[PDB]
Amino acid sequence: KSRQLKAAYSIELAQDLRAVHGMDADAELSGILATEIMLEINREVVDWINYS
Amino acid sequence: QINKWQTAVKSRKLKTGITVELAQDLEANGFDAPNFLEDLLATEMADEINKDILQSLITVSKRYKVTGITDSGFIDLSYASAPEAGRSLYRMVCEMVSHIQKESTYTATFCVASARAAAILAASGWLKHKPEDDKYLSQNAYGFLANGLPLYCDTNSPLDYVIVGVVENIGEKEIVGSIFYAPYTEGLDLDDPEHVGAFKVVVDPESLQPSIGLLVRYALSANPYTVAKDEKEARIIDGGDMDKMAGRSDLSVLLGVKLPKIII
Amino acid sequence: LQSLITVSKRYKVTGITDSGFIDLSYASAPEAGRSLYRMVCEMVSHIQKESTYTATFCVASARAAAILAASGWLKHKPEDDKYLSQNAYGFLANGLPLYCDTNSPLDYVIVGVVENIGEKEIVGSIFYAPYTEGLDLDDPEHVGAFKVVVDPESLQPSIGLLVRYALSANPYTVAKDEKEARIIDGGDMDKMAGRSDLSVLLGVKLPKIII
Amino acid sequence: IKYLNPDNEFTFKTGATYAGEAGYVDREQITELTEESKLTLNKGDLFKYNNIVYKVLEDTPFATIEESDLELALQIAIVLLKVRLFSDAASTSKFESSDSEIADARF
Amino acid sequence: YKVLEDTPFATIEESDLELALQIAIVLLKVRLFSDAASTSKFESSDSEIADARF
Amino acid sequence: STTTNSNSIGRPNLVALTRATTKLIYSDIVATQRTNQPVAAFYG
Repeated sequence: KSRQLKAAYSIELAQDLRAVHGMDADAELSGILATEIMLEINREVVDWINYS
Repeated sequence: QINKWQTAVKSRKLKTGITVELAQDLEANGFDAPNFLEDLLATEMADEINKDILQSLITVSKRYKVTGITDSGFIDLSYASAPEAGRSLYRMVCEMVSHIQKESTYTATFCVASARAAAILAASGWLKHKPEDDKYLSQNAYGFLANGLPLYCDTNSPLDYVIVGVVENIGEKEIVGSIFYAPYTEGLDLDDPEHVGAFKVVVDPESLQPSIGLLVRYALSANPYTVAKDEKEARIIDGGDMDKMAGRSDLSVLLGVKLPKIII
Repeated sequence: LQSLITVSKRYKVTGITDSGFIDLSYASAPEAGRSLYRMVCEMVSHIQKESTYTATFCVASARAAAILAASGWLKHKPEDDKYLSQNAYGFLANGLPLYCDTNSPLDYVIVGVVENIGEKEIVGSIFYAPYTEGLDLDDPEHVGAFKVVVDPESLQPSIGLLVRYALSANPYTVAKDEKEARIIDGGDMDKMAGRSDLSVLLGVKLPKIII
Repeated sequence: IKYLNPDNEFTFKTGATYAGEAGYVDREQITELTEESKLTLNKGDLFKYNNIVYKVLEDTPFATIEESDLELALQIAIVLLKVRLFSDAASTSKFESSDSEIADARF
Repeated sequence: YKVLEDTPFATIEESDLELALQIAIVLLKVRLFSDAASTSKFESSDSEIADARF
Repeated sequence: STTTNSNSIGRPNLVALTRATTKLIYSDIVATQRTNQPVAAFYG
């Protein structure tokens, strides 16, 4: 079974963040998607343990 | 007292895209298709930037209303007694310059006019092209005036007029003028940053022809000491907001010109 | 010169140039030249507005050039001949060199452009563009070539020359028939005449010289 | 070789901008001036003439302009600060909604 | 000269034919005919070549 | 009698390419400096 997420950010934002905060505004966002997915998977396993 | 004039940067965006078969035809026909395309967007955008600045200038500059001959917001110039038609405009150019020098303290370093307004001013004499003096015309001026200002042409706005105003740069931070443009590129990864703005390419997912566009961002703000005649006294002033700032500025002065129509 | 006259757009203003020409008297001395200098300036900025090009030359009939000279603001001053190419009557305050026609029966003033932006970007009202390739020429800068025949009855010599050229109109010029087309005949003055964004003509009305 | 705006006119002859607040599709919503429509305008309204987008600064622009030639009446409205040229850059959000229109460049 | 618009001089009130003609050029009724020949004019095997004289 | 009414032309010579563009005069109109933030604020 699969599991997936999308970010969809603007160009103008990415430029503004690099100028204002220094954040890449790509990696800090793709990092969330990847983190959220791995976290949800890890929960799924714990939840199946408590379920079963 | 120290006040600030603040604006956000605003954006401009163009899109072209050339069908693969058409792009191939451009090469076949003697054109550099990939450079043609980038030059097209860059050119059209630069053209729109120029139009924006000139049109914004028209709407920011103060009106030179005089009880004697300009209380219409423009000067009426005929063909009778021909040298007078240009010389009575030259006089307005000089008076507008002095008005700026007195009210803003700046020297009013340029003069810009419509194609016909520029011609009628040139017709006065007291204007010279003098290729030997091209060094100080930036290869842009029509020519220059006896009073020292270069004369530039607009040609884009539907107005027929003459504006005088200032561009000065003392150094480091002491930069003054009517409208600052002030482009924003920080954070944008550029090949030769002097370009300003950037290109993006996508390519359609159905038709597979390429697609390309260009993004530019800038402030185009008003100068310090200018406050719309609404608030009058403010500490934080929106340097944009042309709906209130329009027509109220001491770094540039406008006088329109009334001429007989061109027969088409 | 004649091709330029019949291609250039006519300058007409309700104020002083209707009917296609400006009427200039001897009253108020310099005014006659001044009211023409102004026409030169207006026609010049008109071209920039409509074509983006700078209207780099001015040509006039011999008399029209004199009328213009009467205003002052036209100078020969030999020390400055560098920019007249030994041809111009003199230079104007507005930066254009003034050349004389001296030949056509028209009495007028034309402003227009000749520019060279490099390699291919050759721009201007009329391109002349002679065709010499294929002719083995004695002095390749001659343009065209000579032939000698000699008669078959008498044996006297017979000499002549043939020259060939395009004389093309400039792009963005379209006859007021098609108005917009993908292929435009760059010649055919019968249709192209009076149409051009790169040159503007104003005639001049003067009293006659007594013969 | 000519560079054209979205209405396929020479960019250097039209005098209008498109890649900004005026937009291109937006011109299909902006009212043109007519001998009657000039009288229904108030502060904040947009209108167009010869594809240039204009904005009203003062309620009932043309209230005091006796000029019958609409083109000149408009030039007067610009001079008298009743109407301002609307050409300007867009608020950044204009192109971020994804429900966006980018003015075309043509040739 | 060559006629661009039929009935040239229809709207030229000038009585001096020479000036009326200058007006016709200005008004684009008539064009100066100086022009180059079609190439075929000289390859006919029977053609007139303008004389040069001195 | 071969003449130009017999011979054909494969391709014309372009001779020249002209592109009419606006002369952009704004650098002589506006006093500039670049902005390195999404917002600029000038001091008077």
